[PDB]
Amino acid sequence: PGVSVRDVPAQDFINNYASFLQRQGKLEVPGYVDIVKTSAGNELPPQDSEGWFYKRAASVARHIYLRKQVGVGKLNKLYGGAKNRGVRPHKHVDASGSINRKVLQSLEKLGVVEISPKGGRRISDNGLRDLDRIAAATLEDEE
Amino acid sequence: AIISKKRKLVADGVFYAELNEFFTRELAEEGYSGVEVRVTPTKTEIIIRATKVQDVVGENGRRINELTLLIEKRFKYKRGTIALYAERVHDRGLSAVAQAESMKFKLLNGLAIRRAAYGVVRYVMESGAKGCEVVISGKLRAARAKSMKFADGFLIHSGQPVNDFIET
Amino acid sequence: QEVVIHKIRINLTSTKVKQLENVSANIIKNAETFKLVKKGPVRLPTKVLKISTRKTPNGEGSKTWDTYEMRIHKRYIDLEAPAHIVKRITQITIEPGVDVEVIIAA
Amino acid sequence: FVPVELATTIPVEIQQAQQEIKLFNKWSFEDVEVKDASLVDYIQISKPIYVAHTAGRYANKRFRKAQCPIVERLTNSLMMNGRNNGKKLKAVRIVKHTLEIINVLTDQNPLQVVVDAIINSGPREDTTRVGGGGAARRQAVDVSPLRRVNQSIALLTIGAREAAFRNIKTIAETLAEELINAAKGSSTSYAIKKKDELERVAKSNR
Amino acid sequence: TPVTLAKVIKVLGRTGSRGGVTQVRVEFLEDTTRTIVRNVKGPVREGDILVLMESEREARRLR
Amino acid sequence: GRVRTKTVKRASKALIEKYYPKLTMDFQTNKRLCDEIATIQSKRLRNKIAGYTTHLMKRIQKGPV
Amino acid sequence: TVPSVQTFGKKKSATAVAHVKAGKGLIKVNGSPITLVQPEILRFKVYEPLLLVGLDKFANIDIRVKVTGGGHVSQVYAIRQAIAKGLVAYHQKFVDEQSKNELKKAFTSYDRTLLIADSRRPEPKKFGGRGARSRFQKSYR
Amino acid sequence: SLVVQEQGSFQHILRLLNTNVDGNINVVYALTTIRGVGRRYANLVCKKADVDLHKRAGELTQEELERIVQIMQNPTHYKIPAWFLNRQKDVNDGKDYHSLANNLESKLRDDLERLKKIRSHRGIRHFWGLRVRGQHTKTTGRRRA
Amino acid sequence: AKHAVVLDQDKFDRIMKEAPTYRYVSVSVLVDRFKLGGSLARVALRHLENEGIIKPVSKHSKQAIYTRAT
RNA sequence: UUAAUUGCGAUAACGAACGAGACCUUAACCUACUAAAUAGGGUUGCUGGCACUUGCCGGUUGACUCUUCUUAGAGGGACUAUCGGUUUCAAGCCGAUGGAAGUUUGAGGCAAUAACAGGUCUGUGAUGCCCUUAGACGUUCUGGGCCGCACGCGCGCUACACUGACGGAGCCAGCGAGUACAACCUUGGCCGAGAGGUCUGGGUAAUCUUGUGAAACUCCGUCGUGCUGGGGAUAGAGCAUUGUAAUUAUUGCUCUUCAACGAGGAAUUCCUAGUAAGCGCAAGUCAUCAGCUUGCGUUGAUUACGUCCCUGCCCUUUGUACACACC
Ligand SMILES: [Mg+2]
Ligand SMILES: [Mg+2]
Ligand SMILES: [Mg+2]
Ligand SMILES: [Mg+2]
Ligand SMILES: [Mg+2]
Ligand SMILES: [Mg+2]
Ligand SMILES: [Mg+2]
Ligand SMILES: [Mg+2]
Ligand SMILES: [Mg+2]
Ligand SMILES: [Mg+2]
Ligand SMILES: [Mg+2]
Repeated sequence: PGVSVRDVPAQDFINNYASFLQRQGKLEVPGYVDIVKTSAGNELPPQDSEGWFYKRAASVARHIYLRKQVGVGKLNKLYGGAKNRGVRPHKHVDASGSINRKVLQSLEKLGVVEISPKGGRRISDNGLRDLDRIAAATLEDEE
Repeated sequence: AIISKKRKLVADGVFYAELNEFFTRELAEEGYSGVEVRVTPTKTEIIIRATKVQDVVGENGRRINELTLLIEKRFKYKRGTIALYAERVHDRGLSAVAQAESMKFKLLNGLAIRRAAYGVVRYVMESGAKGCEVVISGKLRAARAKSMKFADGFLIHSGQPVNDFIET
Repeated sequence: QEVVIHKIRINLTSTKVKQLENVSANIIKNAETFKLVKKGPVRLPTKVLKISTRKTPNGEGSKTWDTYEMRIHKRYIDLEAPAHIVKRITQITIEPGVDVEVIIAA
Repeated sequence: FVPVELATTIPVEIQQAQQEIKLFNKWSFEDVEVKDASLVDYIQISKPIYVAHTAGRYANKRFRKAQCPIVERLTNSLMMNGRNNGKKLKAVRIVKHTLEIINVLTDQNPLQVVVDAIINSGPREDTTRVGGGGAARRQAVDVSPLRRVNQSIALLTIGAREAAFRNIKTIAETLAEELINAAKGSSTSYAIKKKDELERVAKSNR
Repeated sequence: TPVTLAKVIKVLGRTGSRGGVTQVRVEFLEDTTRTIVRNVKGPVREGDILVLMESEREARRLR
Repeated sequence: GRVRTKTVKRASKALIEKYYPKLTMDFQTNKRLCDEIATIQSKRLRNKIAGYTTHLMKRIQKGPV
Repeated sequence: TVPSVQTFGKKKSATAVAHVKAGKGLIKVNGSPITLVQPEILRFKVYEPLLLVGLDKFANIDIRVKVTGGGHVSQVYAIRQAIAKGLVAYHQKFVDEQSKNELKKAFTSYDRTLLIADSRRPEPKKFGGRGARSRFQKSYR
Repeated sequence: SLVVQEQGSFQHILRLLNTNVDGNINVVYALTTIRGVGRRYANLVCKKADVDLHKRAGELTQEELERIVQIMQNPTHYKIPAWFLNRQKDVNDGKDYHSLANNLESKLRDDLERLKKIRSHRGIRHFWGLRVRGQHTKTTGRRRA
Repeated sequence: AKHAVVLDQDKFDRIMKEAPTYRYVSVSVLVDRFKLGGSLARVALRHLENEGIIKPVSKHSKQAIYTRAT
């Protein structure tokens, strides 16, 4: 046999990663938690509020696993969306700049993210271990 | 220069289209038709088709050497890289613009407008056209405007066989 | 004595296709006579230039439009060949209209 | 029977509901015979398909709309209104839940209730406006027979959307109830009442 | 409700002042060989079947 | 709305006139037979000619016309 | 060296390239397996070609796909058409033709295109309107 | 998370800051009901109280209400960045401040007066009862205040 | 307002007595018995899947159907 | 019959041209060619992690090779093809089979005769003649003004929510476009809740921006049908950015304000398939502004596949004190 990351669906993975981060509690805090919009178009901050950021960095981690060299802006642009701009139509604008940077900076210290050449960030050795274990753990919950 | 490929080729087309309209206005007396601008390395062959070729040349480098320097001062070039050659037209009747400037002159000079058209049509049929037309408009006598139409043979208006065949 | 291969790329960009394709055929046929290692006539995507414009001057009557566009045919013929053989293939194989051009620097 | 080991592991529940029987999404597609000519060879359960979604070049010839599955026509009619125009994915989800409601509702195959609903809600005779000098006299004309199918399909989902507007009762909960009321000929639903309204309008103009 | 189950033999052209109606001759299923030309609202093909309340009442071309 | 044009029907009438032989019922043969003889500029037009020639051959089997 | 085919698949403008191989039975897409896809309701539409023919054909045949262009439900249909051809191209190449006919017979009876490359490309949104056919809104009041 | 066990029935309204805090519902959306609070500010305030947003909070503890009210009164003392405010930058050289109740509607009426005193192109248009921010009312809105 | 939003212990007890032996179980069908509002019913549906008692059929956000434990 | 004066056919007409068609451009098919480290894959090197057997995912322009996808040349391919009825067993139409394509294959591009007192003298050193021609109606600066509002219509956008809203999470496009004499697109890194700064690059462009990981969508939660968390208008204050200059908010962002409006009367617009409808992108104008627009791709139905009932047009016969032609 052979265990892998993808066999676990992304919804259940990020939840299992979030719970994994809550068990440690050493992912770190940015300093703007629940005094923050998250997306520059978004009338209400995160509803889960407390926690939340652990689901966020898990999401950035699995995106950086899947892709070659993802930076800040590409995350912003990915995680952005539709402004309820008014009686005018919608537009796309990239999500909050700093928060995603604080997600990345925190993931660098833990050892999930590694700095890549050319432009952006890639994955560490010890980051890949936790990804695979969390994948193995969620597969056991399904069985 | 260097500019982008897509901006150079549009600036070349403009440059040509400027030159084209200059030589329409400047070489009216000479009976000019069209330019064929070739752009090789170092030299660029700006060929100019016209009826009265001896008038375009002048007296062995005179009018062409005025115009070469004019093209250089418009578009920043140096002497040597631009070279003018005034050639004859292979059958003048087939080219529409040549006939246009002849009809232009015949009206300007003083001639019967109807017969001016009929004479130029007969010339075009003699040269070797499957068909032809002349529309002349405005006020050919009287105050109120008219069009007047003088033609011969098969005239295709529609389809692509138009850009290929009919010189307008 | 030299045999110093600089790796030269040839640029062929133009509007007309039947000239361009004939020009591109002429260079590879010269490469076959001079017998060089070369990548074939590579064909890059055609940048179509779309000037949208209302047909009218006055902006009155019905609202009609003309997409006045320009075809462009960007091609490449990469040579693994010396400087002197490139100087030959620049001198010959020159047609009107098509923009022959050399990069020369790998 | 016989769960074959593929490298990309498939769940045990999915591997069972495969191969041996030509099922629907999870449960079987068989049975659901109409026993009422006109609607046979148009309300086609005879064509077995596993999901209520196709590309389906049915809108081209003329009678290719008949060969389309009845479940897709329900997702298709559920797409009405500009808020929900396009978006089959949502409608397929809604069609999934209506059938799950009917499976819970007194057992029974849910496609039977879907088809039994369409049969009752199809009008027999419908009036069309004739000129006839000037006044608005309406001759009773016979309906035939995709038009009965097509009008019933809309009539059903109109009963759903009318109930759905300003309501807890989810479009699937409404539609399933409309199908249930149309299966057990009750005349409480919008599809049956509107069938009855025209019928009535057919008898008056004869 | 006494229903008469009817069946098509020939579509007798598209009729009516408006386009959405059709004259069609009908050989009904039970008790065959009693042909009646009755109108039709929707799309039709030969061998189709018609559900209707009122059968024996022949219709004409609508003005 | 597939009614073949005049030139199609005019040529194909003049084609079968001059070449009843060299026209085997089926299309692809008659198609290649058309491009041999008559000097068509188009592809579609040539294919459409061949299309009528065939319909003339298939009538020819069921008596004259 | 091993017996392999590179079976493409297409819808609107989506493009899936299903490589097929010999082995245990991988059916992967961009690295991730068959089981995900992740429009979720149309998981079963990419299971359709597998269940029709049977899981037994995948004990030998090992598929792997890479999808580009289009949207979600298109790329599903791109994958889906890359899969159905994947088997037929393998059964045409390295297995009997009677099986490949039995595949095509099963595909044609339950034909939601699958083997047939889909025809429909978008009409240009020509002027005097919002879309292609859809005109503006004249007024004479 | 948990359905309301125990006797319950702990007051339907609930008055706060001379205004009606609606019973049941939620803190955030009972706060919006107060004249001067919105959705994003009230969600900011609920964080400092450490009450669940899932809870209905018409059955609140009295000490929790006193925290909330103090958070409304004082921005700078508590952890509020101080440009998340209703008013900011006002009087001569000093501090930002805001209100969220009867204090705010009075402050707005005082700022409306301040605009009327200065007689600005905004303030002149407030006197008319018309369109301040250069919006065209050639066609739109033929009823008005 | 049409009421049926107020939370009580008397209403808590009636929901538990009105739980077992019920074909349809969803957010709509609880509210159709003039019960606690949409989400309060939705929360009440969540408690009825704590330790069996009512088992699930669908799992969707708003389309959350359940049925009694047979 | 045809979409077509498109053809059969009957025939003082016969054979012709124009227009239609053909043509052209584009969008559809090629495991059949020619091609690629600016397009993508396979083995293998080094190398990251796993289960720990051989196996799985990778990351590297380390090698070697391939052209399915990709481009894009050159070709072909569809002809209503084959079969069936149906029709003077004609022109053709209708249904099955295969076939990428069976709606003129889809869409446009050009588009005749004759004109119209249509519109343009505000695109024009295109222009006749009346205007003017230094207190210029020339030019040029400087401030305004076109945007004002009792009120009429006309395109548009946002909504009147539970097929929802709001959070997260998942996360897939295509047309494009873009600076070296300027100041363009602007990744990557830090600062900032934002907007936006800054350093640095890459890119004159299948190479960098850019997989423009766009939106609507899909999943799990919060509210449940109350002018409610629907709906965002009006407002106040600040924080940004363009420009010499922003008040008559340029735009963006911040928090606050929470108005009208529970699907709209008489009327009438648009539409027959990858269309309508939704959704966003995109260039155009642009220093700065998108509710606009010409393009683009995503989601993708309903209902005909007819008829002359209305509307318009066209012929034809008929009438006509009309021919500046029903004003
Ligand atoms: Mg909105
Ligand atoms: Mg012609
Ligand atoms: Mg044409
Ligand atoms: Mg066409
Ligand atoms: Mg005029
Ligand atoms: Mg003038
Ligand atoms: Mg104006
Ligand atoms: Mg318009
Ligand atoms: Mg790009
Ligand atoms: Mg409100
Ligand atoms: Mg008209």
